[PDB]
Amino acid sequence: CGVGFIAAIDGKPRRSVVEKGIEALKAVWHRGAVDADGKTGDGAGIHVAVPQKFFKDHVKVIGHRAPDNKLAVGQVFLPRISLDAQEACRCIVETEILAFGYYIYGWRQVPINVDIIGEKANATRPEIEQIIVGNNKGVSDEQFELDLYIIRRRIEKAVKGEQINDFYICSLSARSIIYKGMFLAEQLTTFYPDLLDERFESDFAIYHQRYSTNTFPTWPLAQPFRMLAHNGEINTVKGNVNWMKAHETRMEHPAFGTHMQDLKPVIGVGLSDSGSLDTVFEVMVRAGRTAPMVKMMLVPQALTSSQTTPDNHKALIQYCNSVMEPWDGPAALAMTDGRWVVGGMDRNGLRPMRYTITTDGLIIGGSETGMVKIDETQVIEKGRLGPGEMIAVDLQSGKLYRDRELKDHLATLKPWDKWVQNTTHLDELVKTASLKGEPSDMDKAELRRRQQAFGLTMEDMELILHPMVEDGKEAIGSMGDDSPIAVLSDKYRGLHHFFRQNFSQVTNPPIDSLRERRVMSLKTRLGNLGNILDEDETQTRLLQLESPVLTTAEFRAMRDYMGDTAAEIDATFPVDGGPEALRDALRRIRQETEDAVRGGATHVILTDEAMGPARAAIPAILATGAVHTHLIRSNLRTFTSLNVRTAEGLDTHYFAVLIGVGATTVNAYLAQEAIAERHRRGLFGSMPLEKGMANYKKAIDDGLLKIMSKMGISVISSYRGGGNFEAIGLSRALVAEHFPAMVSRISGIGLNGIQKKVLEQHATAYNEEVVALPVGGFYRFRKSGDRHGWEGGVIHTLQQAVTNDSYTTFKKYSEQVNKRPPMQLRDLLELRSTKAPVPVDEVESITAIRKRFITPGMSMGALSPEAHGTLNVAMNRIGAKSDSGEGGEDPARFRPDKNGDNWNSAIKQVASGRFGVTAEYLNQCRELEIKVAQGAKPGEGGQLPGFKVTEMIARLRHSTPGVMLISPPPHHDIYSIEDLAQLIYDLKQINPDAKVTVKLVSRSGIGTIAAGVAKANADIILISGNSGGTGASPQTSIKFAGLPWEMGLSEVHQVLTLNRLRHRVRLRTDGGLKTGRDIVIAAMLGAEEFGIGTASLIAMGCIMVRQCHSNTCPVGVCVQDDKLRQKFVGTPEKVVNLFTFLAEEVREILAGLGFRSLNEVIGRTDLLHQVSRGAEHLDDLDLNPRLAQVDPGENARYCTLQGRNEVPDTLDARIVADARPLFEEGEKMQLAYNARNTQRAIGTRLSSMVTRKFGMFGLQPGHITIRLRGTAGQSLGAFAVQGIKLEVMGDANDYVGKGLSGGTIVVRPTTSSPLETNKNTIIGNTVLYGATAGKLFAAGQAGERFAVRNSGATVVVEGCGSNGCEYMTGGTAVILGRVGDNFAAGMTGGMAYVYDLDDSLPLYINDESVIFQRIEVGHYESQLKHLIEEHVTETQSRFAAEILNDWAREVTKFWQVVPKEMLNRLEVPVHL
Amino acid sequence: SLDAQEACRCIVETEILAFGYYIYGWRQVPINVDIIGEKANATRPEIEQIIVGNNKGVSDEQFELDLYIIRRRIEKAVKGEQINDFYICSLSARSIIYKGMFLAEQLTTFYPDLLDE
Amino acid sequence: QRMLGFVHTAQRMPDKRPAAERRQDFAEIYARFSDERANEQANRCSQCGVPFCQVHCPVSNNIPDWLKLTSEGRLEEAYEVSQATNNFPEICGRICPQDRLCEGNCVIEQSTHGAVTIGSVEKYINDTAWDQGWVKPRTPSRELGLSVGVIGAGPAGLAAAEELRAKGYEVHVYDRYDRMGGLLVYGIPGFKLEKSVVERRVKLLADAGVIYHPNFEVGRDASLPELRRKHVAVLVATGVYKARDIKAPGSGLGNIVAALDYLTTSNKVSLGDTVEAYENGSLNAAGKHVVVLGGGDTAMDCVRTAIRQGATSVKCLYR
Ligand SMILES: Cc1cc2nc3c(=O)[nH]c(=O)nc-3n(C[C@H](O)[C@H](O)[C@H](O)COP(=O)(O)OP(=O)(O)OC[C@H]3O[C@@H](n4cnc5c(N)ncnc54)[C@H](O)[C@@H]3O)c2cc1C
Ligand SMILES: Cc1cc2nc3c(=O)[nH]c(=O)nc-3n(C[C@H](O)[C@H](O)[C@H](O)COP(=O)(O)O)c2cc1C
Ligand code: SF4
Ligand code: SF4
Ligand code: F3S
Repeated sequence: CGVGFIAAIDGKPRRSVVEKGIEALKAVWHRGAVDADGKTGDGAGIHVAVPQKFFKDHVKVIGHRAPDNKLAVGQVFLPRISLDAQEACRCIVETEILAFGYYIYGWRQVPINVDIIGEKANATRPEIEQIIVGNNKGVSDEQFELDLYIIRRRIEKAVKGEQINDFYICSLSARSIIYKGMFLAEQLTTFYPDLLDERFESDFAIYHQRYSTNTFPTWPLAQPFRMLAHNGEINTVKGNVNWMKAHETRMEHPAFGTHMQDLKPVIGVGLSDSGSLDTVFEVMVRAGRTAPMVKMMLVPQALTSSQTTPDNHKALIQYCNSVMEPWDGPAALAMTDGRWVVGGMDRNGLRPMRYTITTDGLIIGGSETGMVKIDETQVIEKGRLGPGEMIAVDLQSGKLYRDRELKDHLATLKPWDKWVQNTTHLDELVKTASLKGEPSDMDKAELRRRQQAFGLTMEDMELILHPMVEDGKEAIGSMGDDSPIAVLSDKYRGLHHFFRQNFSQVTNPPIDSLRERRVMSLKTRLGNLGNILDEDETQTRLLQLESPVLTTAEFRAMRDYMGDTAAEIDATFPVDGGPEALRDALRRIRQETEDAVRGGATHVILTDEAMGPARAAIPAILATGAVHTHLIRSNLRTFTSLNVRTAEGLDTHYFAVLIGVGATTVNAYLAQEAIAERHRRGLFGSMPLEKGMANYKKAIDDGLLKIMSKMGISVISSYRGGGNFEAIGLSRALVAEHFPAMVSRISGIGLNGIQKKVLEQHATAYNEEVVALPVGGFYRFRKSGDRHGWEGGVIHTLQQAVTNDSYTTFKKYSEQVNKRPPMQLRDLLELRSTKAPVPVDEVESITAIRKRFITPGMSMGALSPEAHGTLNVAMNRIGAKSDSGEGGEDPARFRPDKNGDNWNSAIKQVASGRFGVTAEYLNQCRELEIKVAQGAKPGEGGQLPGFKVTEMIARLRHSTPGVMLISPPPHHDIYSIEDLAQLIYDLKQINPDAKVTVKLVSRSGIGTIAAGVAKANADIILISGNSGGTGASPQTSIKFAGLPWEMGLSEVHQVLTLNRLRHRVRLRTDGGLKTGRDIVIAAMLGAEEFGIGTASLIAMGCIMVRQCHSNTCPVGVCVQDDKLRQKFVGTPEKVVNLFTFLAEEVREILAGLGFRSLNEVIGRTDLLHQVSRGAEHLDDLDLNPRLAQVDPGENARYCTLQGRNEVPDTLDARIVADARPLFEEGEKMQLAYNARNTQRAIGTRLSSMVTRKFGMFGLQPGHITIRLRGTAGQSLGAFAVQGIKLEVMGDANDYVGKGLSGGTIVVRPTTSSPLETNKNTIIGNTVLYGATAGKLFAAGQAGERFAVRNSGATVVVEGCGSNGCEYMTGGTAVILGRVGDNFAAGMTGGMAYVYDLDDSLPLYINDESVIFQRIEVGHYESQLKHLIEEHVTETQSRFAAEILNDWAREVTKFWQVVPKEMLNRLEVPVHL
Repeated sequence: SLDAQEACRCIVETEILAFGYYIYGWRQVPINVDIIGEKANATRPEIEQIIVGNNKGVSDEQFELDLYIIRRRIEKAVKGEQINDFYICSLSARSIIYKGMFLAEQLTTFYPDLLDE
Repeated sequence: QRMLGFVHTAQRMPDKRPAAERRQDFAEIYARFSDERANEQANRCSQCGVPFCQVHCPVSNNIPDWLKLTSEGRLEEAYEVSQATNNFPEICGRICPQDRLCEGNCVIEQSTHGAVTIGSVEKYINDTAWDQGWVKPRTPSRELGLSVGVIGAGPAGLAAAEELRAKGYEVHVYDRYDRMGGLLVYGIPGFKLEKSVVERRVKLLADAGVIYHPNFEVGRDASLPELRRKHVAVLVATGVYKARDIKAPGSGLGNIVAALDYLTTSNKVSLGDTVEAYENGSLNAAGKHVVVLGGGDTAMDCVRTAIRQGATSVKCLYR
């Protein structure tokens, strides 16, 4: 994977550009996916300029006369199987080109070499040809390009008319050409030998290679595209296509003319995200703008509210943000207009981009700093690209614009200042809105009768609403979800329960909303859409809101401002209408809306205040969805807005789905009425009503940001109307008709069931006297409320059976479990074989089955030490595996005790926080595990309350005792699938024996991701369910996130069997397993190993108190207190008996069916049938999508290989061959080698050998030293231990010093380089991620997110970037230069010194948890002095030497940054 | 692709239910792939059946006419969104068609349903 | 405050009167909580999911809900929630054996931290509602034109009567004794259950609109077909009164009395009526040696009411 570009600055063609482009493509084979075939690739492409001399010579040879003006060439992919569709395509192309009047010279067959393509990329290979078109009309060049663009668009439309397949036009221009295909990266100049000619010379070049997630290549999907090249992924593609459909109905420009009609569906069908973004980019460029302006408009910068940028740029970005919705996602872009050549980044800066300027007037940018070979004595400046930055080259003038210079040159075209001031705000109107006209609050009886009509219980106001008004933050739950799914219940579950939220797996990282909050906006605009192809003042005249949610006073003020332009629509249907009253009401409202919009109205208010004893209220979700979809399909949405007044919104999940469906603003008045009525009774204490409303709105805003952040979307504008949810339990027809773009894998209730539920609840509310709301059980069990998976009798029976060791009692327990009405998806399935029963004593032995169960990870922060030790003792006794979870483990238990117990854990986890990951913690296991997402809370980090962190856990995690620890939602290491492959390579290098497990969460589209991670050499996939327990997490994330594991597992199995990849990995599942029937069902679906989890805790004494977070669990399971931990009653015999009973039940079932092994039943789907609940529920659930049986072929239906998937050997092997006297005698050594950027994990296997031999601290510092010269690759010296010293002369790419554990790394420029050390980037991104001890001295500027999750390391660098020292927990760090924005975000341990000259640190720092001062104590000056002296000694810098020379006057320039939590814990206080 | 299947199913279900008939469900036809060659297997489609019942009590000729119109409109719709490899071998309450790209004598082996009594 | 105080408090029931003082009188032995101590003892509950305190309560009261609404003042809403699902909450809190139904199963009892005093808090938050006029009769809104009859004035009879009258019907009770209330007024003694709250609840029922038929035997003064023809439906709640016996050498001697008649005479004398079996008869135990047979709470009440009236030596024989 990788994108890059090369450009001659002066703008003159030369062969060296293409030569270096090919050389750079020849050296990216290590980031791609290898194959056992060796010939199969997954895409490659290059994009260069047209060599006029070549084609003019060809035309001369044919017999024509070479024209004077530039010649045009187009490359086409025609069908290959049928020799008639080729002629039809040729006829179409020729009759369309000759329609404008241009002259066709002829066709040419591109010479190729097919002997190097694989077997699958060759069966779908198209026929490649070129067409030569000359400009005989003498028209200009820009008009020539415009005509060629229009010709290509109309040709595409025409060939799509007659339904001809396998036709593509890779490029059609007179300036540039594209050579791309589905071959290997290094085999490009072999498949296309034309590039070996001496006449292919250009002044720019772009190159790209991708990393696919499936194994069915399609040639028209490889990059680069026409005028773009993208590396990464776009989050909002289902949300941007809709707004593009809405914008298409008004855009026009006088350049195209009548042919504008042939450009209406600008985004075709069957493209990828990088194809859609490219199409819109090109249609915006061809209309007059230039590449920098289009990049600024499509992918903007972070509109920070700071004074570090001039307000000229602020006005510019304001206009660009007001004109168009952003296109989010991790993205490195390398685009090229006809004139400019631009390289840019996204808002967050997740992908890397590094460039280099030479003295030959050459700029080279890419993903790595060692792709092309350049001598050090000829470079001028090395650099990087921050978040939102860009660098451009102007070829027509021959100039190089860096970031700020390009911004200044771009901010001089139009007077944006006089245009932006046309906007108006709302808080001003709320202030000028006189405090009169406050209506009367509804009576208690009316309030109760309106609340009963929606099913609101008394716990909905005493558990999840009181915290919002009281503190301003959502609630916290402490256990998994055990409630029935929405469609299988019998009470009234609102329509907002059928929609589960989404998140992002390894293919996409989430965003931290607690620290990186400065790049997330909740702005709203009314009266915004217009023609996006002009430049005027009417585009910046609108109403602007700072939040989509509104109170009642703000809504009344907005209504008064709107006046007679809005239209109020009723949303009620008659209760006595009939069996189809809801459908008629939907049709009525969706016709009245269209009738009112055409009549000049520009605001649609969807009010349902008319709910009475004879009119039921339509669910707001369905109504707003119908209205928005109808306005989209009728070319009217761009005219008006859509404001909703709902009477059901109480929590942050309702507003989320209302805004995701398409509503603009949402006002919830019933919640405000309840708040006022609870305040007038004197329940909140002494706070005024305004304080309650402010806290409630703040809680709603933070909840919206948290929900929107689980996906990677950082702006509300590009998230609205995109449908980022999943419908479970709804009909396919209803979903496909009323909702824009959502998937409903299994069907559900239609409109009749919804009408029945609504009418029944409304009758219950309005036909009987209500005296008080029902108590209600949804989060806690109550006799009146719903049913639960864990009830009293079940728990007591299980505990008695496990304690007394009686199989009959456990069978009674399993019967009680399997006799309740259906509550999950696996309850509607039934086992039915056709063989004859076999005697029970013939099936596999109980041991051979117990060795298939494991216990999932439960961190030592959540559990007590005794419970963790008990589980680990029990599992290591029967032969199966256990898990330690995050939070590390105690090293003293790394040995069997005197009695014979083994308190260790056979599976170590690698969480997001890297909480205890060291070099010895990884060499004491048999299987590693990469936790991407948890079952309960997906796309979010695990939490740990403050008081739960005692001194023991503080020492165990290397943190501060008594402070809340929240892991970051992303990994900062896994930003794409190639990053996951790199991390797997690192983990397989540090431990030469373990197997790498990847943990996922079931959802829609998990099959492609699982097929992707299977190519990354992982051998175990884990599919967690939506019902998994947890130690602490919010309620909205527990109840409304995830999917049942039956969908994810059954999809992953099918997708892996389809790609011939199932026979290499093992599948594992967990979440909601209680009896053996569920185990057999999961084995039938495809799983092979099983995780138990919560049931284990119930065998040891847990009684589902659900108070784990409050640190007062009675039985003492999840507590850190002493007097409660004295109440532990656990015993390993209990867990052993539980596992024994569970295995015996599976033996019984297998004997009853007629098989003799779990191998004979894995994958055999035909033994499962679906039975309906009856003829009174009428739910149309069809489970056939999960019962589909793909035929495997000649391979088996499970893993049939031993050992791990091996990886290619790195440089370390050679080192192990040489440093033999170190391992045989223990003597100092000294080695020197040559480093290259295609050599990953330099010095990790040696670290494993040293850790196994001497230990982490057995050798003196600097026992073995290695000297490398050149550009080191990725993960330089990951997980190195004390005694290893790597010294690099040159620069390292990425992840340098990851997981350092006492080693030493020194990076310095070469001796023969004319470069200032403090003005050139030397290391890359994510430096010292989660290190625990050691040193690192660099002699340049670091990259992005410098020293994240540092715990014990001491680093000295001469610069930094954005988000430096993010969430640092311990150690010291000196920075001799400028820093980036959001410095020291979430820092909670350690100390920092910054050498700041221009007095600008108060403008960049995030003064939330840290304080910055001047150095005042000599005890702290001696530390800095010694640190800088050691830096000068090691790296031999000149800037640091200059600082040390003038010490007395430069000591007064340093800023000392100290956390707030370490102000009363330091020995020597920092103050006087 | 496991997504175009869902789009096709959505189209079929939203078009059949547009007239008012009652859908009983889908069924996966049991087959035996071990007898097809190498080229007739690389382009093999997924074979399924849909069961539709006449709840409106309409006559049989009108039932056949409605089924014909439904099939025509489904074909037009699925051709609208440019989805490939979709076909409706038959849709009626009178007759059914079992066809494929196997050998002539291997028919009752690929489709074992015809071995039923 | 956040009610998770089972960690830094200790269970303590309300104040009990010493043994040297209980033997004399016939009043109760416990006392109502003080507000400062009830507000603290109700703060101990853990507000646990899957509340075992509710699973094992035959009426299934929402114990955590009013246990919470008590710890924050707001006693009116707590009384409302408690009364919404149990007709006689004070009688229940006074006599329900809690060591096997409610105080014997909640999560902090299995953990040997001591159990929440549920019955005493029930008594507290239900008796303090009388002291402020919060209790009101449940008169039917719209008078319905039907009549229902019930046989018996015990707990089941009174509960069914209150529910039927709240529905809107018209009810007629039929009791054998002269004072209605079942063996709550004649069987259970005066130290366990005070005879004032019983008549208070019965007077509230009478105010609701029920009709009382005292001194009316269903066997003598009427017949089942007659009452069947009178109303639309009749509810047999006559209870159980045929006592067991023992046949052994000497089972025909004098001063061998049954327990129910003894308890009835004791309750009558505690009310008055100067029954002659107390003055000159074997139903007094002033200075005699008493021995009771059989076990259970019946024998407990008998032995206690015997040791109350002097009874120099009393013994109990259980098998
Ligand atoms: C803490 C506690 C203590 C207890 N103590 C005792 C005790 O000391 N003694 C004891 O016996 N039980 C005792 N019990 C038993 C318990 O009270 C009973 O289970 C409960 O009272 C049953 O009441 P009931 O609905 O049967 O009505 P009962 O209380 O049995 O009253 C039934 C009513 O029907 C009337 N009746 C009876 N026959 C006729 C008829 N032929 N015609 C008309 N009316 C008729 C009776 O006079 C009475 O009014 C005790 C229970 C508890 C929990
Ligand atoms: C108290 C507790 C702590 C947990 N900690 C972790 C954890 O640290 N990492 C993790 O991946 N899963 C964690 N889990 C989830 C379990 O690993 C597992 O996915 C879940 O318990 C399965 O749910 P089940 O027991 O109902 O089958 C935790 C679960 C609980 C209840
Ligand atoms: S009574 Fe017991 S089970 Fe019920 S809430 Fe209190 S502690 Fe929990
Ligand atoms: S004391 Fe009250 S709450 Fe407890 S079991 Fe008896 S009636 Fe139920
Ligand atoms: S659910 Fe949690 S609060 Fe205690 S009783 Fe079990 S560990």
